[PDB]
This record gives sequence, structure tokens and C-alpha cells, in this order.
Amino acid sequence: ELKKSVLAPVLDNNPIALQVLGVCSALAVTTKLETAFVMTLAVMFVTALSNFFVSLIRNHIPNSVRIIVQMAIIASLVIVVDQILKAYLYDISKQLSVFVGLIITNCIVMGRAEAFAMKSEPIPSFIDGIGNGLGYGFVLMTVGFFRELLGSGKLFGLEVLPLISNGGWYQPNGLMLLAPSAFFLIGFMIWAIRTFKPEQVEAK
Amino acid sequence: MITIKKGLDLPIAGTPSQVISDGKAIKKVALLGEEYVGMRPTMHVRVGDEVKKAQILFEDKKNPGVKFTSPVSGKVVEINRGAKRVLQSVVIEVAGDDQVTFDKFEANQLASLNRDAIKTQLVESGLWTAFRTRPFSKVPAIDSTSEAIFVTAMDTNPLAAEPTVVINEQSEAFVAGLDVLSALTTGKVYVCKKGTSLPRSQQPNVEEHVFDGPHPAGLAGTHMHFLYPVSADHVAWSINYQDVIAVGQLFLTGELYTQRVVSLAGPVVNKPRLVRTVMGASLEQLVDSEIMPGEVRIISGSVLSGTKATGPHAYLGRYHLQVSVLREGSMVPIGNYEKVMPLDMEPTLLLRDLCAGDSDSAVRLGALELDEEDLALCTFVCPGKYEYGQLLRECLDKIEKEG
Amino acid sequence: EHYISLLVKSIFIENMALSFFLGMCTFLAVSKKVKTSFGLGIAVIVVLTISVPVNNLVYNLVLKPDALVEGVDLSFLNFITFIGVIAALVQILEMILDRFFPPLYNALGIFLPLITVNCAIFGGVSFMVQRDYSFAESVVYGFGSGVGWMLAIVALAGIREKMKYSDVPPGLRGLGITFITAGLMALGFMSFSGVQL
Amino acid sequence: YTPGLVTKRSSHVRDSVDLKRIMIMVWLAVFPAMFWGMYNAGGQAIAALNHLYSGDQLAAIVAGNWHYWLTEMLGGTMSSDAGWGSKMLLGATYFLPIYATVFIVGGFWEVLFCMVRKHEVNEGFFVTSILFALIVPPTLPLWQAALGITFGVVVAKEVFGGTGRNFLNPALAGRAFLFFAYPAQISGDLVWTAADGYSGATALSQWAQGGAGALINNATGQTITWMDAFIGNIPGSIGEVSTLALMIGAAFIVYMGIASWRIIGGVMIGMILLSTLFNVIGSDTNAMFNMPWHWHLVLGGFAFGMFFMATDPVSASFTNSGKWAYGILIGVMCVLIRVVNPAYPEGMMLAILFANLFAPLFDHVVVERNIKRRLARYGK
Amino acid sequence: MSTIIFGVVMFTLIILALVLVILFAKSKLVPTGDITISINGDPEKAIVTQPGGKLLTALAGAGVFVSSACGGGGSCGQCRVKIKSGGGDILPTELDHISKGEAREGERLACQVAVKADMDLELPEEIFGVKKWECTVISNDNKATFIKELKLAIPDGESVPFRAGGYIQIEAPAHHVKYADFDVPEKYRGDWDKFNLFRYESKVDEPIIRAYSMANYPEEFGIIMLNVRIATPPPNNPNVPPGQMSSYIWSLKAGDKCTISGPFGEFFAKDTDAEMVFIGGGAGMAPMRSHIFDQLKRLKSKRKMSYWYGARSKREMFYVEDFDGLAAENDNFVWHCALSDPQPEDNWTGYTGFIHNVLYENYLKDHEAPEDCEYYMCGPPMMNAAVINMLKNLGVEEENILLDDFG
Amino acid sequence: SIKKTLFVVIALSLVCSIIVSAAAVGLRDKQKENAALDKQSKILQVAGIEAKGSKQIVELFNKSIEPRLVDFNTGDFVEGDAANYDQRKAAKEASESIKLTAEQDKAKIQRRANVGVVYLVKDGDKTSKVILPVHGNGLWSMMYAFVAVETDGNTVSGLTYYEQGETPGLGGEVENPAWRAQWVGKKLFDENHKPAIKIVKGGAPQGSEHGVDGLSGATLTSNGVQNTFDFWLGDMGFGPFLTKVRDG
Ligand SMILES: Cc1cc2nc3c(=O)[nH]c(=O)nc-3n(C[C@H](O)[C@H](O)[C@H](O)COP(=O)(O)OP(=O)(O)OC[C@H]3O[C@@H](n4cnc5c(N)ncnc54)[C@H](O)[C@@H]3O)c2cc1C
Ligand SMILES: CCCCCCCCCCCCO[C@@H]1O[C@H](CO)[C@@H](O[C@H]2O[C@H](CO)[C@@H](O)[C@H](O)[C@H]2O)[C@H](O)[C@H]1O
Ligand SMILES: CCCCCCCCCCCCO[C@@H]1O[C@H](CO)[C@@H](O[C@H]2O[C@H](CO)[C@@H](O)[C@H](O)[C@H]2O)[C@H](O)[C@H]1O
Ligand SMILES: CCCCCCCCCCCCO[C@@H]1O[C@H](CO)[C@@H](O[C@H]2O[C@H](CO)[C@@H](O)[C@H](O)[C@H]2O)[C@H](O)[C@H]1O
Ligand SMILES: Cc1cc2nc3c(=O)[nH]c(=O)nc-3n(C[C@H](O)[C@H](O)[C@H](O)CO)c2cc1C
Ligand code: FES
Ligand code: FES
Ligand code: NA
Repeated sequence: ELKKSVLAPVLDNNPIALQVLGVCSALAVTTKLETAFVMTLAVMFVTALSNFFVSLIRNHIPNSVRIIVQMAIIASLVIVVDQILKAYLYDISKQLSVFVGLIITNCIVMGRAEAFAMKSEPIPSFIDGIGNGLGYGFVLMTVGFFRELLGSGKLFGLEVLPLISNGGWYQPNGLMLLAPSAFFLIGFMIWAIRTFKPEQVEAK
Repeated sequence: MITIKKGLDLPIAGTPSQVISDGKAIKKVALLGEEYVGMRPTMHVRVGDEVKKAQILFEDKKNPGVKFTSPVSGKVVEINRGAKRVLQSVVIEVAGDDQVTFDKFEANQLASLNRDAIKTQLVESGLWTAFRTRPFSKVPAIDSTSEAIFVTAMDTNPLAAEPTVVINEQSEAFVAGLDVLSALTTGKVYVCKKGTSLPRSQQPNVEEHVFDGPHPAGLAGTHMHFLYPVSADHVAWSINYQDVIAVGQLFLTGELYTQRVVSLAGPVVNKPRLVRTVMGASLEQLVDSEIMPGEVRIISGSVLSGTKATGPHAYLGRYHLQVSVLREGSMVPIGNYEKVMPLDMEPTLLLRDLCAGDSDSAVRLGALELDEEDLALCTFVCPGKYEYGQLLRECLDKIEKEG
Repeated sequence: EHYISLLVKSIFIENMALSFFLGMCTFLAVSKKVKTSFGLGIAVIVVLTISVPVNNLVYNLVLKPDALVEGVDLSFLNFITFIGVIAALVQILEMILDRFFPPLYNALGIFLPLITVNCAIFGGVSFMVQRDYSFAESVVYGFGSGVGWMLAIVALAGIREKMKYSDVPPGLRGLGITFITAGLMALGFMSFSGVQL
Repeated sequence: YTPGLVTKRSSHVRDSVDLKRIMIMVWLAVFPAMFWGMYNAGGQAIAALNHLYSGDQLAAIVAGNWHYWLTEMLGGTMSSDAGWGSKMLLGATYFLPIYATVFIVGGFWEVLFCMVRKHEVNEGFFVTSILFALIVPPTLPLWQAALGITFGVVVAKEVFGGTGRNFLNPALAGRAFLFFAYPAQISGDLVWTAADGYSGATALSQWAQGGAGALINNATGQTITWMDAFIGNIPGSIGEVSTLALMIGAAFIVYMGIASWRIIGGVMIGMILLSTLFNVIGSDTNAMFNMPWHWHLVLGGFAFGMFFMATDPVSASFTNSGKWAYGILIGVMCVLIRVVNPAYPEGMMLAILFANLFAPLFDHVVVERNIKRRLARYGK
Repeated sequence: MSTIIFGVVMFTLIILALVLVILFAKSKLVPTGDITISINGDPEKAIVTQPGGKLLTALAGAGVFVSSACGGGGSCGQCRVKIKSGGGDILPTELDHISKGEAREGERLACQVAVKADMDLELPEEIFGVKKWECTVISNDNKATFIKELKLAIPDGESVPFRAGGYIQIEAPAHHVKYADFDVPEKYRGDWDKFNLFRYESKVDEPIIRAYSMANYPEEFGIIMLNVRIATPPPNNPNVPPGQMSSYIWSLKAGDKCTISGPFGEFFAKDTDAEMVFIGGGAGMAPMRSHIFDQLKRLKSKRKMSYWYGARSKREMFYVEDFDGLAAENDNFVWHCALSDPQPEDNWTGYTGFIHNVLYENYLKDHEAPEDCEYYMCGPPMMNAAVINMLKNLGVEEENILLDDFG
Repeated sequence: SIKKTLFVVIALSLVCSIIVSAAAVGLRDKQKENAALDKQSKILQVAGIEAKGSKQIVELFNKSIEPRLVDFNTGDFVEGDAANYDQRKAAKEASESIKLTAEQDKAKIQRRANVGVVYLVKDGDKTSKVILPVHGNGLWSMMYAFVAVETDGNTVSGLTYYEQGETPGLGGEVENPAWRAQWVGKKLFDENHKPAIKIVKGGAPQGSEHGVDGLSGATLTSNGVQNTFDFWLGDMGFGPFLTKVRDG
């Protein structure tokens, strides 16, 4: 066995750069590295568990009602993780906030559930969830770095660039806080990824 | 009757006198291979061969049965070839009076002639090449037919000769030619003219249509768009009035008629007028003793659409009825293109398709109705200085090839 | 009346794609060709106009607290119930494409199934429960959100078709420039930011 | 050694016009607005300064601002008796550095992309640089101008392949970047007059607060009449104020055929219709409802955008029918943002940007309808 | 557990209602039973197959066999079929190998096409008439250093029906074959001992199907001559597996048996009076030989015929005696050959170099009408790509050149 | 086959629903306790009283917070079990609540309780500050906040959102300490006794009396906060009570 499957979806098949999945969550939580980091962990854990369970029942999934089966696994796990967290570790439970809904609709969770879980054994399927969530977090956190540093002078809430509001020479950039900045930053990440990995460039 | 408002008449100095005179004697003539669209020649002559008036010089590999015959009797003095051995011209030195004759018929029988009989005489004599299909502006296939044959009895090109003056001298031949076209067409014959009067055909098949307005009004493509819109499955044939006179002469006298009246005009033409010459006449000899001193450009055809008559191409083109002489001197649409396009098209989008090479989209927008000359004005007014005539042929060649 | 205002909120002011940034994964994927983009937009309207009002009745009749019985609130069965309902329509939709599937089934491929799991569709149900919309308002809202989503996707497809004449660097070609194009589109949709209701 | 007819059939005559000549025409068309803008920029600043300070206090202010004592050094006077030479000179000290910064920073990106990608430099940047510099507040920091042009040139134009290959207006895209990234410097009461320590709302902000009667020049205490807004003797972006100057330049480029009169007509139609509709409906609370069309014309940047930016040929629709729709949407959107969007006093930049997104769709509806006529052979 | 029970049943009710609608929709929208596909409109050729699988799989099971080289990858495009109805529009990958004009006719790739509903097919006689036979090896002697002549004999006694330039698909199962098993003459063995190609051992993991052109003119009956080139790893990639099908053929000797799976091919001459020009290379000597033999006795053609074979050394040359007889017996046909690298002992005094430039510098350069000649080519891609470029530079239309590159 | 599909969907549906239903109902009780303890923790945090651990919060909250009931229609103290008053449940019943009109419902709240609990912070035997619960509809969920108003009845001492379901990063920034800390020192009313706290999109001018920066990229959630304060500080909310607080 090897780490190739884990690291494949980081830079070779990034779920947001090469594939088009999970973009909606990228634009909302990439305003902070803290929220982004928690979102990556949540997507990694859920994707891996859900992918694992679908593999167990892959041979038995009917294509007619596959989506229902796939969503039920994902929704049940997300609801339980939320309920378990609310009862114990309630402080963190508030942290999961609306991320219960935001992980169910993350296209990575269902996308890998059909492309991979349906055509792979559960053990390797789990590795797929960890790997895909990692690449999702590579993009999420890279965008989070620029948006938080340039838009707030802060990384993980720690002030790197002094703010004028605190007698600091740096004036924050307001566009980095809104959705469009993420669109532009992600596009430029794709540019860097596809200019260093020309294999992924789209044909003409 | 049909009035055109969107267009442009270039007011270039040196318009012809519109009086037919005799041009300088021509002792050299050629047929230009590259003019015929998609024509790959099968040569029937060699340098030094003696040829008759209507003797076959070469054949089209991709248009079997089409014979390109000599314009004059004489000797083959060269066969110019370019990159990849593309036939540029087959030059024949005029000499003698020999000709190949054909069947002759009475004027009252031409309208009643069998269609296959007309095609054979036209193909054997080489006059079949006068026809061009609109959807590709190629010589029609021998076995093909068209329900609509368009006669261009008008000339709105700058410095162009007046068709009425030429047609007036050959009224009987012109009427005889229309009768033949009446039998040749499956449908109707469209005589597209200006308001001026012309000899008329007694056949109900031959309908006269008047077009008035600026330059684009006189193009067969314009006439087809208004009378018989063309597509892949609706093919029209185009022929100009002087070829119609040639058709009438062939079926009345049984001989290939090769004389032509062309306007020699331009800013550097001392006495711009109409001159009698021959098909494929050498333009270097034709303009001799008629141009002002200096570095000038001889153009076969109009300045808008025409071939630079230099080197192997310094001969009158097959579809050209004028010689213009001039002195040698990114798709940002500001609304110039629409002003010169009277057709029901979105010209800026169409030209963008040609620039981008979107052949399928250009087909949807009406590229199939177009010849290069229909895009000459758009090329003229282009701030980016694109040459859309070339882009259109590239798109049309792509459609023919993939299609 | 009030309804026209609701329809205006869910099309322009609350454009799910360019204003709320919902459904970007399918929106940034099938955006190349107007005909395919229009087909997906039509299907999204079909899914949205059916998903929201049906979930509204189920929520108000079953999941609503103290609705089926007094003292029992099946609120915790909200996400699972809704996504399952959304998934069902998608499952029916896949077959329905088989009648009009050549034009979109081949192009959509993996994303036809992914319509379920679209931030746009789940979110619309959430707003129908986070807010209180009658059945008539749920239908007007659901149809309006879909139409606004279609306007954005069809618009992005128009822009991309226009880019046939563009000269995009390789590496940005396809997804990279599309993200930049969508970011630019969102910039111009921020004209409604102050608009309220 | 003998090219084929292809290369030889090129139209033997061409129109005198070229893209280079088109850009200079647009570049010259804004000179009247630009020159008045500098004159207006100095006049507004000098009046506010005398209204806020006098005596040695004014001298200290003049000494602590390089814009002021540089005008004194070159022969101008900061006193209220200053003539047009000193006012234009003072305004130049603000415009020229902005225009120079925008030209240099934006030009660097233009050449860099052409150099790396083996493209030849394009002259379209002349219009982008001048227009961007003439639509920013006079007090805009230079470092923000550099970023604004960088976003507009790179993100909006270059990454799409350069001039003629983008879909969004580059100059307005740059302004939007500064508008949303640094709103404090391009929105409010401290940026539209160059009198340090002066607070003044521009006309549109004032009408939205109270009414047309609230239209006052705080520095002079005199009411702002429609004539004032029309000529451009009002606070604002250097270049937008004078509707008269813009019309003079707009007339030339429209006459030359560089700017589309269908787009301009559409903008007016949309503005007049919607503003008149708001007038009839009325609103006892929203003062913007009662602004007539003729006031909308001479306020804000409506004139500059309609004449010099909505007419950006590349970002507009490519069909004559679409051009009307494109312009009407701009005019409707501008009034809507002006009237019913509290956040924004003017909405032209956002309005044009909104219309840029939908111009390609309008063309598609039109072009697909032509194909339906064509597939029917136009009923012939 | 009062609320737990109620939620569980209410959840199931919601799910049952949703699935029931889907199941109801499936019944009224998805076809049931088996899929019936009509082949050429003939009821006998109509195939009834259950839903699922690609078209290339269902057709092979029936009595009609469709030629395929890449298989279930949609790459070669030799499996194009005419779908009168069903199947929708052409997939984007298919367009890469099918032009739009062809799409109008209805051409589609069976492998790339997934069978899910009733479809209509019009397969031709050649594809329908495929017969599987297992010939007996007579000779497998080496013609050259890396070329072997195979004399496969049909056991049914009846000769093979095929056109000149055709080919037969050879199918073999998984099998491990060592190059040492090959028997080579001393002449070619010496060249082989320098690099020791006998060291290679091939292990075909799965059954394979390949194509091999014919080297017997039709009048030759009972024998399928074929010329086979041994497959060895690429000159630039030694770290590659050795030949699998060619190696298997080489391992065979007298008495061995192999399958031909019927004939196929689309390489043929034109029934006209135009001058013919042949350009052979390597294994290409099989189809070229059939053309020359076909045009000398099968047709007794008086048209001018020329042959230009590219060889590297005299050792590489084979079939020389047959070519000499045809040229001597009939003057209308003339053959020539040039050595790209003559051996020191060859002492060749004729043409030297590549036929790319040799043919031009000798015949086509002074030819008055090179375009008015039919050209047929078969050889290494370098020779073919270079030759066609030279022919194109002479104004030879593609319709006047037929290419049958074997790789 | 129909038989297999019904079996799997039913079986999968049952196991997953049982797990979800058991987790939600069973852990609900622990969740209910944890959430209640949080509100006492929030009231103390906004009050400026540091407490840590359930017993310290419960003990310090009971001693230091003086819940009282107030009638909004009159803004005067009333008698009831303030310590055990659930304003949320009351607002749902017409007996102890009213329905707001479209014009009146600035906070977008469907209903408003007739009587609402307030909390008095007492350093000694007197009120050093009053904490007022305000709620208004957000984009995704209702947002409930505590506002600590000084005895002046005008100055705001502290703000905290004790219930929110907005998206973290965008709308969940009502919990961000920097944003909450920005409220300290702001004034709820103008000279004319009209609501003046305004959420400024793009950032309020520094030092603003009534200017709090809005949540970046979260206009809808910021609108809810404005809508929350625009109603509860108004006539039908705590407006009358704050005038009375202001005079005594
Ligand atoms: C119409 C037609 C006629 C033909 N006629 C002939 C003919 O007369 N004679 C003839 O010899 N061939 C002919 N061929 C070619 C034939 O199809 C085979 O390519 C050939 O027989 C060699 O078979 P192979 O599978 O061993 O080659 P391959 O193994 O497919 O060739 C690949 C090359 O790399 C090596 N290799 C082997 N396995 C691998 C692997 N897994 N990955 C990478 N490299 C690998 C091989 O040694 C070889 O050098 C014809 C083909 C067609 C279409
Ligand atoms: C792709 C998305 C868009 C890409 C562009 C976004 C880039 C964002 C990072 C921009 C950072 C600029 O950072 C900025 O540097 C300038 C340079 O003096 C500083 O400028 C500071 O000093 C200058 C010196 O004259 C003063 O005039 C100015 O008033 C003051 O702010 C700013 O205080 C600082 O905030
Ligand atoms: C073809 C080229 C034409 C060139 C320009 C065309 C402009 C034509 C005029 C468009 C209509 C003007 O529209 C009319 O304008 C006047 C101001 O002048 C408005 O006059 C006023 O009336 C309303 C009363 O309701 C007031 O609230 C408000 O002060 C203003 O609107 C009228 O309400 C409006 O009905
Ligand atoms: C904010 C306001 C501005 C935006 C709103 C106004 C524009 C509305 C655009 C709607 C989308 C474009 O709609 C476009 O319409 C044309 C006809 O006009 C359709 O027409 C075309 O598609 C249909 C599909 O069935 C086919 O028959 C055929 O190819 C053609 O008719 C296009 O397929 C569709 O893409
Ligand atoms: C009439 C006209 C108007 C133009 N307006 C603008 C403009 O508003 N902004 C701009 O950046 N460039 C403008 N340009 C320059 C150029 O056309 C424009 O930037 C295109 O969007 C791409 O180069 C204009 C050019 C012309 C001819
Ligand atoms: S549609 Fe929202 S994550 Fe894909
Ligand atoms: S088997 Fe090769 S494309 Fe079908
Ligand atoms: Na406004």
C-alpha cells in the first residue's frame, strides 16, 4: 500500500481545481483560516466515512434509487455528528453551526460517493475521502490565507499586518471579504496548478 | 423594385467613358487555375502544343467532366505552377484562326432544346465554367441541376463597365442566351438588372428583377438572398450578362464566342473607357500605352474584389469584366460593418465566427449564402484590417471538406 | 400584489447564483454552451418549483413542531427528509432526461445526479423553513429562485460562447477563466446589494 | 516565389480608419471634459479652503500640502481671487499624478503580457488609462490608483487575451475594485473636494437625504442649480461633472462613427422611462423618486458612462437590436440603483457592469431568431 | 421511545412514497424486457439482446462481426456502424474519428455507443460475411532480420475469398512465449546475436486480437501468406514488454495451428487506366505483392506499374526472385529497391538511401504528370509520413494516394 | 427488482432513522441543559462578570443577575416568575403575545410577547447595568443577542449573540469578539429618542457614536441585526422601558 491515493486528490485531482466540486462552501468559509480548517476536517471525516459505508452496500445499490441511498448515508452521519457534538462538547457544537447543511451539499461528499465508492471496495474508498478532503482543504486554506491576511491583517485571528483601526499602517482590502475575491483567487490557483502541471490543461 | 440602402459606392477617380472602343491588340492569353474553387487540374496540354479556339486545356479531378477550353487559338508558351505544383496559369500565344465548332440552332428552338443537349454543348465548348454555384461558388457538377439561375445584368463595382452598353450591341445573342437558360433551369431564370431597359425573353420562365442602390445591390449573392435564398439543399447558379451573350452565340453560330468588353479605368488611366479584348487577355499588354508614369498596380476586377495582375496572374480573370489601375502607395465593432451589409444577417457576429474559425456557427449565420466578394465592403471598412474574403473561403473549404 | 415582489426578490435581488453564490459547482461546469446551460436551467426550475412547495407541505404537516401530535416536534428529521425528497426528484429526472437526454445527459454526466446536493436547491428549502412561506408563496419563491439561477447560468454560457474569439492563456482555459468570469459576474450583480425586499 | 490568389485577392483599397486612429479620437474626445475637470477640481478646492480657513491658518494648510505650495511656486495663487490659470494648475496637480500612475502601472501590465505571450502591444490602453483617471475622486491615493488599474487591466482584460478579447469594461472593473475594496476613499463626504479638513456631500447624496432644495455648495453657501450641474461646476469625479464638456466630445466620436448612437439612445430611453415612472408613482419618503430625467442627466457620471464607457464597443452587444436593449438596461439599472438602492448614490458603474454580463445573451436571442428566419428562407 | 418510534415510521412513510413514485416512473418511462436491434433491416439478422452493454459486444455474439482494433476504448474508429435510428447524437469523442458529413449519414462507433433502447443497423456484406477458420502452419521461415513469412494453410480445402490488400484478424489466447523458442537462419541470426533479442520473453496476460495483411493474390488458393514483423521494445524505451502477438506467431513452426477469424480490409486499387505506383516498406511487402500479382495474371493489366521497396540491407531484402520474374515476364511492371545502409559485403551498386528521396530524384522529379497517378503505400510511419509529404509537395491529392500503414 | 429495492430502502431507512431519532431525542435532554447553562453564561459575559464552570455560573448568575418582567406596551415592571420565564414560548401564544403588522415587523419576527424578561446586573444592592434580550430573523436562522445597557439608559456596555445559525465566517461573525467589542460605548438613541444604532455596510467611520461595522459579505445577516434593533428598541419593544430606565 502507499500514500499515492491519499495525496492524489491534493494536487493531481484537486476536487475544486480539476474537478468542480465543493465550490459553494469555498466562497463562504475561506474568509477565515479557522473556519476553513474546520470545514476541511469535517469534509474529510464525512467523505471518508460515507464513502466507506457506500462501498459496503455498493453491490446492493440500485441505480434507480442510488441517490437516496447515498444521501441517506451522508445525511444520517452529519446529523448524528451534530447531535453527538451538541450533547457532549457543546461549545464546539456551536462551532459546527450551519456546517451540518454545508457538508451534506458539498458536492465532494456525493461526487466521490458515486465515482469511487460505487466502483471500489470500502477500505480504499475511505482513503479516497481522506485524500479528496485534503485537496479540498489545500485550495480552501490557500484562498483563506490571502483573504484573511489581505482582508483583515490577521491569520488565524493573530494580527500579522497592523491595522489602521489599531494605529497600523495597513488598510484592509474590502473585496477580499466578499465572494468575488474567492472566485478570482481560485481561478489563479488553477492557473498555477495547470501551468506547473500542463497535463491538466483543457484542450482547444 | 427591390431597393438597397445599406452599402458603399467607392468614389474612385477615373471612371470609364462608357463608350466601346478597341483595346490594344492582344497576342497572349491564359486560363487561371487558382480562380476555380476546388479545382485540381488534369492537364491535357504541354508547353509547345498548338491549340484551337475551343480545345480543352485541362480538366477538374474533383469536378469530373468539366472541360476548361482555350480562349484563343495558338501555342502554349508556359504552364506556371506555384507551391505544391498548383496550376497558376496556362499561357497561350495567340496565332491563327482555327476553332472547334459545335451544333447551331434556330432562335425559335432554343427554349425547347433538351436539357442534356444544352449541357453537353456548354461542357464540350468550355462555356460550362461560366456557371458558379452560390453555396460554394464552384463550377456546377455536370450531372447537377438548379431550379434558379441568376443572370447578373448589372454592375455596381467601382469603375465598372455599363452592361446596357455592351448588351445593346448584342441584343439577339443576349435574348438567345436567355432562352437557352430558360430550358437549362429546372425552375426560373432571374435577370437581375438596374432600372435601365434590357432585351427581354419571351419565355415565361425568365423574370426581370430590378435592384437599385449602392454597391452591394449588383452582386448575385445579394440577388439570391432576396429572390431565391440558398442553403445546402437550395443551390443557385450564377452567370453574368457577357457569358449569357457567349451562350447565345454558341447556340446560334456553333462557335465559342470569346470577345469581351471590359472597362479600363482608374486614377492613373489617361483615357478611362470601355475596350474590346479577349478572355484571359494579358493585362500587361492590355494597359500598354494607357497608364500614367509611375509605380502602378493593375487589378483584374474591381479594387474591392479582384486579383493583382502581376507575374503568372497578369491575365484577365474568367469572371472579371474590368481592369482597374491604381498607384502603389481586433474585431472592435464601431458599427461600420452593418452599414455596408444589406442582407438579413448579423455581420459582426458572422465575421467573428470566421475570425474564430467556428465553421458550424458561420454556416448557421449565412456563410453558405456568401461569396468572397460579398464580404469585400466589410473588409474595406474593417478597423482591424482583417481580410474576410480569405476567412470566408477557409470556412467554406472546411465545410465542403468535413461535410 | 405582494407576489410580484416575491418573484422579483428570488430572481434578481436574491439571484441564487450571482447573489447568494449557491449552486456554483453545476453553474461553473455546464456553463460553456447556451443550449446545454439553458437545458440545465430549465431542469433546475423544474426541480426547484417542485422541491420547495412539496417540502413546505411536509414540513408544515409532519416535521412542524407540535403538528402531528401535541408535544412531539420532528424538527431533527429536517435535513434528512428534505435531501431525500430532493434526491427522489433527481432520480425521476434522470430517467426523464432519457427522453431529452442526448442533449444534456451526455454533457451533464456526473452532474445530472449531482443536482441533488446543489447548494441552490437545499438552500431554497431552508429559506422556506427558516422563513414562513405559505404554499402559494413557496411556489412563487421556488419558481423565482430557479428562474434567477437559470438567468445566471444562461448568461455565463452566453459570455463563454462569446469567448470563442478570446485568447485565454492555457491553464486558465476552461475552469480557471470561468471562475474569474463568475467572479466578475458577481461584481455586477452587487448593484442590488442595498435593495431590500 | 509566386503566392496564390488567396494572398493576392485582398481588397486593393481600404478605409483610412485603423484601430490606432479610433483610440486617439476617443482620447481626444475626453480632452474637453478632462481640461474642465482640472479647472473645476482647482476651483472647488480653492473655494472650500477659503471657507474653512483664513489668515495664517490658511498659510499653514498651504505649506503642509504639496499640492498647494507647488501651485504657489509655479505662479498660481490659493487666494479666492485666483483666476482660471491657478485653478486649472491646482487641478492638474491632482489629475496628472493619477493619470501618470495609471498610465505607468497599467502600461507595465500591458507590455508584460504582450512580451511574455509574444503579442504586439495594443493602443486600446490609451483610452483605458485616461478614462480610469477621469472617473476617480480627485483625492484618490496614488497607491490605490495603481491597484485599481492593475485589477482592471489584468483581471478584466489581459487574462482574457487583451484588447478586443474581453467582455467586461476594464476601467469600470478597476473602479469597482477600489469602490468595494477601499470605499472610504471613493465614497463619502471627504474625497470629492480637495480642501483638507472639508466635509461635503455631492449633489446626488444631498437629493437622497432631503430634496432638490437641499442642493447646496457648503463652501459658498449658494444653491446648486441645474445649470451648475450641466456645466460641471459641482463636486465629483474629475471628468464627470461637466455634462456640456462630455457632450462636445461625445458628439465628435459619435459623428466619427466610433461611438454607437443606438447605445446612447438606449441609455437615454431607459433613464427617461424609469425616472418618469418613479416621478408618477411618487414617494413621500424617498426623495430620489421625484428626480426628473433632466436632473438625472447632469448628475453623477450618467453622462460620462453613456457617452464614453457604455459605448465601449467590445463589452457592448454586437447587434444593432441588442445595442438598444444593452443601452436601455444600462439606463434602467442606473436609475434603479440611484433611486431604490440606499447604499449607492449613483449606479452607473454597477449598471454598466450588470449590462456587460447580459449583452451577450441579448445578441443570442436576436441571432437565434435570425437563424429561424434563415432556416425558413426568409419566407421567399 | 415514543417520539423515536413515531419518527421512524413517519420517515419510512415519506421514503416509501418517494420510491413508489420513482418506481412508478421507472415502469412508465424506462423500457422493460429485452432490446431488439435490427441489422440491415433483415428480420433474420435482427438481434434481441437484454438491456446493458456496448453495441460492439452484442453484435459480435450474433452472426455479424464488426472489425475493431482498439476495442472498448473508442480510439481506432474501424468499428464505425450506421445507426439509422436510436442512439441519439454522436458523443464528443466519436467526432474525433468521424467527420460531421459522416455523422449526417449516421456513422457511429459501436464500442463507444451504449445499447439502452431499440436501434437500427445496416451492416454491409463484408462485415456480415466473416467466417472463422483455423489454418495449419506449413512454413515460418525468416525472410529478413525481423520479418518472417507465414504460410498458413486452410484445413477446409477451400481457398480464402478476399480482395487484394486485404487482411485477416488473428486471435490468440494468453500464453507465455520466449524469443529463444524462435528458430532463425544463420544469416539473420548473426544480426540477432549482436543485441541478443533471444533474451526477451513475452507473457501475454489476456487473449489478444490483431490484424495481419495478406501476401497471397486471390488466385493463390489454399494458402494464406502473411508477412510478420517481430515486435520488440521501442528503440527509445527498452524498459518495455516485448512482442505479444508477433512473438507468438514467431514461436510457431510447421504443424502449428492458428485462427484467421475471416477476412477484412479496405485497401485496394482503382479500376482505371491511370499509372500505378507502389511504395512498400518492411512488412508492407505482403499487401504490395498481392497487388502486383493481382495486376499481372488476375487482371493481366497493361497499365504502367512501378514498385519502390525501402530496405536497410541486402539481408533485409526478400521475395526478390518473384519480383524479378514479374518484371522480366511483363515489361509494364518495374520494381526497384534502395538500401538505407548497405553492408560492407553487399557491394550494392544501385540506388542507395530512402525511397522518400530516391523515388523523387529518379522518377517523380522528371514526371510530367505525377498527379495523374494512383499511389499505394505501406511501411514504417517515418517512411509513410515522409513519403506522403513529398507526394503532397508534388500536388498529389489524397484521393490519389491510399495509405495502409501497419505501424 | 421491486422486491429488492423496497427491502433495502426500508431496511436502510429504518436503521438510519432509528439511529438519528435515538441520538436526537436521547441527547436532546443533555443538549437542553447545556444550552440553558449557556444563557446564564452569556448574560454574565455581557455583564462583565467572569464566571467559569456550571456551578460558578449558576451561583454567580442567581446572586448577581436580577431577572425581572416588563410589559412592552407600557415599559413598566410587572410581577411574575422572571427567573423561570420563557419569552420564546410566550411569543408563540396569542394570550401572552401579539401579531405584528408588515409595517411594524422591522425585525421580521412574526410575533412579540406581551411581557418580556430583562436582567439587572447589581454590583451591590443596586443596578449597575440592564441587559435586554433582542432577536431578529437572519438569513438562515433567528439571531438572539444580549445588549448590556448602562444605567444611563443610552450608552451600551456590551453586546453578545447567544443564538445564531448564520454561516460561520460570513454570518456567524456576530460571535466574533472583535465585532462584539466594537459596540462598547455606542449610543442606542439620537437626541430625538429615535433608534440610531446603524449597521454600516463596508465599515462605519471610526469613532462613530452609532456606527458598527457590518458583517463583511453578510449583508443579509447584518440586515437582521439592524432589523433586530430597529424593532426591539422601537415603540413596541423596549423603547418605553428605556425611557423609564433613563429617568430612574
Ligand atoms: C490492417 C493491418 C495489417 C497489419 N499487418 C501486419 C503484418 O502484415 N505484419 C505485422 O507484423 N503486423 C501487422 N499489423 C500490426 C499488428 O496489428 C500488430 O501491431 C503486430 O502484429 C504486433 O503485435 P503486438 O501485439 O506484439 O504489438 P504491440 O505489443 O502492440 O506493439 C507495441 C510495441 O511495444 C512493445 N510492447 C509490448 N507490450 C507492450 C505494452 N503493454 N506496453 C508498451 N509496449 C509494449 C512491443 O514489443 C512493440 O515493440 C497490421 C495491422 C493492421 C491494422
Ligand atoms: C486578484 C485580486 C486583486 C489583487 C490585488 C490585491 C492586492 C492586495 C494587497 C494590497 C496591499 C497594499 O498595501 C498598501 O501599501 C501602501 C503603500 O504605501 C500603504 O500606503 C500607505 O503609505 C502611503 C505612502 O504614501 C500613504 O500615502 C497611504 O495613505 C498609506 O496607506 C497602505 O497603507 C497599504 O495598505
Ligand atoms: C427624441 C429626442 C428627445 C430628446 C429628449 C427627450 C426628453 C423628453 C421628456 C421626457 C418626459 C419628461 O417627463 C416629465 O418631465 C418633467 C420634468 O421635465 C417631470 O416634472 C415633474 O413632475 C413630477 C410630478 O409628478 C414631479 O414629481 C417631479 O418634479 C418631475 O417629475 C414630469 O413629472 C415628467 O412627466
Ligand atoms: C436582466 C434582464 C436581461 C436578461 C433577460 C432577457 C434575455 C432572456 C434570455 C433567455 C435565454 C436565451 O434564450 C435563447 O432563446 C432562443 C430563442 O430566442 C432559443 O432558441 C434556440 O434554442 C432552441 C431550443 O429549444 C432551439 O429550437 C433552437 O436552437 C433555437 O430556437 C435558445 O435556445 C435560447 O438559448
Ligand atoms: C468609443 C470607445 C469607447 C471606449 N470606452 C472605453 C471605456 O469606457 N473603458 C475602457 O477601459 N476602454 C474603453 N475603450 C477602449 C477599448 O475599446 C476598451 O477598453 C475595450 O473594452 C477593450 O479594449 C473605448 C474605445 C472606444 C473606441
Ligand atoms: S453546488 Fe454547492 S458545493 Fe456544489
Ligand atoms: S473499437 Fe476502436 S473505436 Fe471502436
Ligand atoms: Na441609491
